[PDB]
Amino acid sequence: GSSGSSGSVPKRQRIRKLQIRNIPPHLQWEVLDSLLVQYGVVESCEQVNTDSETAVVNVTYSSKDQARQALDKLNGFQLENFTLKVAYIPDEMAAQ
Repeated sequence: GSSGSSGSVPKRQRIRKLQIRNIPPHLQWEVLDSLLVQYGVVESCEQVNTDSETAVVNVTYSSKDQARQALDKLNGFQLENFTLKVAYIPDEMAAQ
């Protein structure tokens, strides 16, 4: 878009949030974190509830490449007999 902005622009861009499900309620959080960062630089790890037994959380990496791997693996990373499922989360648009 044209250049018509003066000030400190926000940082709500490049948000390829990732959704992870099929997580074992036995594993310890302290463990999950490591698994995340291990892939790349997780900007933030938000919580989510898909109304399912297994635990669900949303991963937000800084770079796209880093995120690609995380999912590329987690998407099917078997953990405690629980095939972790990962899917690219859609961005927030000003439309239905």
